[PDB]
Amino acid sequence: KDERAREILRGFKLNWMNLRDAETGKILWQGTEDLSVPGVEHEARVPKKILKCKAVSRELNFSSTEQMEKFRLEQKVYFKGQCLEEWFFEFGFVIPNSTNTWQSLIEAAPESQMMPASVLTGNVIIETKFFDDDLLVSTSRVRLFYV
Amino acid sequence: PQSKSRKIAILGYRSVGKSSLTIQFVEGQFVDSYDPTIENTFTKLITVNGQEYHLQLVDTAGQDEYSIFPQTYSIDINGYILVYSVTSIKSFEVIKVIHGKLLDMVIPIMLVGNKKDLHMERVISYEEGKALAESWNAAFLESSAKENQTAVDVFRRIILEAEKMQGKSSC
Ligand SMILES: Nc1nc2c(ncn2[C@@H]2O[C@H](COP(=O)(O)OP(=O)(O)O)[C@@H](O)[C@H]2O)c(=O)[nH]1
Ligand SMILES: *C/C=C(\C)CC/C=C(\C)CCC=C(C)C
Ligand SMILES: [Mg+2]
Repeated sequence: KDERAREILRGFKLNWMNLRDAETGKILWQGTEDLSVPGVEHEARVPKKILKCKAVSRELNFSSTEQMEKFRLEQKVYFKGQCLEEWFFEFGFVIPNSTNTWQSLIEAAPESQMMPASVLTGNVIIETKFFDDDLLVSTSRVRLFYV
Repeated sequence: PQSKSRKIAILGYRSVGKSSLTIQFVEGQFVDSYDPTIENTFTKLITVNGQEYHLQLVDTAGQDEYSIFPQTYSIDINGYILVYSVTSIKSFEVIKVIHGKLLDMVIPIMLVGNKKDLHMERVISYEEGKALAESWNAAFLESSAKENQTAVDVFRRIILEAEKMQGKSSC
């Protein structure tokens, strides 16, 4: 299982990613940096106005040389090093040697309950755990600036 | 999450003790008087089974049997506390009507019989409240706004029930 996890990791890459206003499909942020790479503290600068969207559609384009039965993500959002909230997403079956566009909807909390950009910026780390079912493949971290 | 945010609406007939229960919980005092007409939001941290919750408590200005159910008592609510007074048959009749209108609009619900300290004025037994709650598949407690632990117990219970079954603040 440790060996299989390494094989999946070696063959897995994020090609590109979008964040869109869910209503309009207008792209607010995009990148081609592979934010899935473990062991580096990646950074991303997202427009602060994203916090004003009712809902955000995220597109993750990924390739995987290895087959996966139940590909899924756990994302823990840390604020000043402490757990703020957790996001869960499931993709499911992944065909070996395929490239896939995964669309996920992220709904905002009520407007009065949103964290202010001035507080969040540079203080957020998202830790993403990549799973095939119960097998932990990899973990990455991205520090967020809301600009 | 270190702190889980929840919004709770407190509903019931005027004078049942909605404000007094909420203030006993939030401030740890029995308030001398609090404007019967005012609808306000209270904020309070509470730990339940080791998890901190950040509570947004909507202390409503009370409905009677003829009141339209406000849409704002329904939006983004994690749990409802429905309060009557054990000293008022009218309040008990009204809470049944409020519950029906609530279900029409929409659900963690609990039923609370308040003023249990007023033994000489009691007209509703524990058992009658309990039977109503069972018919709703809801939790039931009696309380007194003069007794801190019974107010704390009410708010811990609705959290317990809510957790037995979406929106992000950083995105
Ligand atoms: N003895 C006693 N009096 C209460 C209790 N709860 C509320 N009261 C009193 O009943 C009256 C109405 O209480 P209030 O909290 O304003 O009711 P609300 O209209 O539902 O918000 C006030 O005079 C309170 O002091 C209780 O548990 N015991
Ligand atoms: C509105 C979305 C926000 C603020 C964060 C979106 C997430 C990232 C950027 C990090 C995603 C990282 C991976 C999928 C590895
Ligand atoms: Mg009141």
